Amino acid sequence: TPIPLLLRGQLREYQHIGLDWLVTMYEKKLNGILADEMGLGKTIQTISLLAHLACEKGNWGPHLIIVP
Amino acid sequence: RRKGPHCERPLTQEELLREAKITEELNLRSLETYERLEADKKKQVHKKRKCP
Ligand SMILES: Nc1ncnc2c1ncn2[C@@H]1O[C@H](COP(=O)(O)OP(=O)(O)O)[C@@H](O)[C@H]1O
Ligand code: BEF
Repeated sequence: TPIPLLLRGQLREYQHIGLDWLVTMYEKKLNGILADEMGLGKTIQTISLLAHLACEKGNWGPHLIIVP
Repeated sequence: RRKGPHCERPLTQEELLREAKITEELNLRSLETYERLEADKKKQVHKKRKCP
């Protein structure tokens, strides 16, 4: 679960561990809040989760991102 | 009688096709660079002048 997929400009420590936690939640079929404080790149962690799941859990589905 | 199911062309995704479509999306990123650079807005000149 701590592994980057087809992605560029790789993560720093907490972002990589967060990617690991996110795909761990996905694997246990859980849903989560990444309540990381601002600037920890929770966008980038989510993008990396997108990539990881796309390459490793079959194929990508249409993830919908609803944002301000 | 006038049925239209459109079951034809039942296209599906595959892992070999995955990297090909990723390849064209990498080219789409390269194209995005042309959106990342910028040019100017092309402002316009003043109105025509009266002469009676
Ligand atoms: N791991 C990272 N490596 C390189 N640049 C990053 C990283 N995380 C964030 N950045 C840059 O810093 C900015 C902050 O990321 P951001 O998406 O605002 O994080 P958050 O939304 O969680 O505050 C982004 O615009 C991004 O370009
Ligand atoms: F953590 Be952020 F501001 F998306």
